[PDB]
Amino acid sequence: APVKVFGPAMSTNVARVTLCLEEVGAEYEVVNIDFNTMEHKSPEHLARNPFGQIPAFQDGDLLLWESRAISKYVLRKYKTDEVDLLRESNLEEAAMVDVWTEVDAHTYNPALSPIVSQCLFNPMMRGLPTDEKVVAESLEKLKKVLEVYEARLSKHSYLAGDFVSFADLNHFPYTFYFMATPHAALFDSYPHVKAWWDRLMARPAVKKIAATMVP
Amino acid sequence: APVKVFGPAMSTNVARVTLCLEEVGAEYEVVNIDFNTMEHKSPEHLARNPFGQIPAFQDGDLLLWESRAISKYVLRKYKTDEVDLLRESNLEEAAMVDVWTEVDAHTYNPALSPIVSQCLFNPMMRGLPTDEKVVAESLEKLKKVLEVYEARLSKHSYLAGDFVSFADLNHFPYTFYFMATPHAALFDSYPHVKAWWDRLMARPAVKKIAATMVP
Ligand SMILES: N[C@@H](CCC(=O)N[C@@H](CS)C(=O)NCC(=O)O)C(=O)O
Ligand SMILES: N[C@@H](CCC(=O)N[C@@H](CS)C(=O)NCC(=O)O)C(=O)O
Repeated sequence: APVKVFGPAMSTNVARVTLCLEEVGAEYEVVNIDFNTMEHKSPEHLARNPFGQIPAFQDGDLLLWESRAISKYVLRKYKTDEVDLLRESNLEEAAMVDVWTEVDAHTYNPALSPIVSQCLFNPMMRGLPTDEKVVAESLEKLKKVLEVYEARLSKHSYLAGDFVSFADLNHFPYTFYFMATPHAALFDSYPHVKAWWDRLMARPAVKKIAATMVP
Repeated sequence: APVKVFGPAMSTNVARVTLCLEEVGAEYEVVNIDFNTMEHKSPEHLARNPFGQIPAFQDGDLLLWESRAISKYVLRKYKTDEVDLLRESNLEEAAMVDVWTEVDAHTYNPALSPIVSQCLFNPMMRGLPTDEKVVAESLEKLKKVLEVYEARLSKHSYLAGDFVSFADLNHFPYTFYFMATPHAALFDSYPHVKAWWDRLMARPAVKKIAATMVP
């Protein structure tokens, strides 16, 4: 059997999961879920995710939610010697995958996402005005985060060490949409961070998932 | 050598780390960091965490930050057959540790923390007024989250299955402080969730870390 990813393909936390499936060479199917008719809150979907949110995943009789959990089960399940992206076979490396995965979720995303969810995902999706207050602020916040990212990505090819990893792939979905805003040119001031970004956009798995993220 | 946890012991993300050390039987030391004199932003501390936040950890020459990453490196490092709390030896079990760990960070904590950080951690720590708006709202939000927790903890002794796990321990630190507010009696309406809470408070490792969380 293939395994099943439930949500719209456009969606960032879907793309986390789909990218991980592409990277690892997995048979998979994407089942839409129609926000506009509350399918995410429908009882079918609540049996996948009791909290009524996308994505959900099913591998036969196993039902998972929370894109990061899904992603890790996919990364351990289809692991090869050729494609170890969580590095659990090395403790110290596995730690620096955890750190930078956690940095994305707790530092970077909370400073980047609100600019995406204001320039792009507010008028084009929800038809809601853009808050210059929240934007100017997360933009200042993100310049300082990219200061730390620059330092790191000047010492290492990737966030976790000198190997692509789950830490890096996590950063792709929301950054992809960042790069569709006027603010994308921000990375031009962070040339190490930029080179690392251009590296990720060069991978056959990313080129593919990128193709799935349009209106 | 022992390993080193940097921040105040009172702090929730310190306690995540310290609890995990106690559970697993590890030699460790807690090095205070004095918020009041900006030690968390001092250059010594920035060499641990470049983002200037607690906790940080050092195991000899390894420097980690982000309590969840720290916690997992501690849980893999000191793992016994007697104390497997991430269950990486079982995929399906490891997935349901990831899910409920992610639920804490993305559903539960964001609905609980703002009541803690308003009734307790605002006037007693920052000397800041309590926002009835934000409280009433996260309280309604949390009642519905505890609906899902009740369902689950009526089917299973613990969040991940019929075994204590990293998912459960994650929920301890902020819930501990929840239980010091007027709102603690909320759990009385969620008797399964309550029994699971009383179970966690009964473990020798939790009784110990609880002792460290006072003014
Ligand atoms: N932490 C989750 C994020 C889930 C999420 O962002 N949920 C959104 C996706 S657009 C949603 O379905 N929100 C609708 C709602 O809960 O009302 C993950 O890692 O997948
Ligand atoms: N996601 C982090 C949370 C870190 C955190 O909450 N930082 C606080 C701890 S009280 C802090 O030091 N804030 C000060 C600042 O960054 O200005 C973890 O898992 O440890």
